[PDB]
Amino acid sequence: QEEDTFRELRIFLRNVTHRLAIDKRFRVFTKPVDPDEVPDYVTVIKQPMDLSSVISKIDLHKYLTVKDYLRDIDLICSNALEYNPDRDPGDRLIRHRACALRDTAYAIIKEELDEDFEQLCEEIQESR
Ligand SMILES: Cn1c(=O)ccc2ccccc21
Repeated sequence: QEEDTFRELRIFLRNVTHRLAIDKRFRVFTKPVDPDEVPDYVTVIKQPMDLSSVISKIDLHKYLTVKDYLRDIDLICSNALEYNPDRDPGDRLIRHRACALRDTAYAIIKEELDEDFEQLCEEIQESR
């Protein structure tokens, strides 16, 4: 029954993630940064994160709340802002997309997540 709650949370998180993942603006965030393509990445960004990995984490029951989930979404975003801070187009584009990923994710959750559902998730997690 609490099990039911987390399963529902997972169903909700997979759907939101799929909707972000098929958005063409967010293509760059769908897969881990390839270390051959970007050799120093794994040096600078201590905690890589991507939408692929977010899917795996959902399935590994790593998110017990929407808060936990959005921490990883924000981490996708802050990684991009930190790794790509320059004034050039390539960096400004990724940053702009990073911010849109973040805001879209929040906006979907704000319209579609019941807050009492979140609150329940939080209270079950707090009791374990
Ligand atoms: C997320 N990201 C970056 O933040 C920087 C370079 C890059 C290259 C290929 C794929 C993803 C990339």
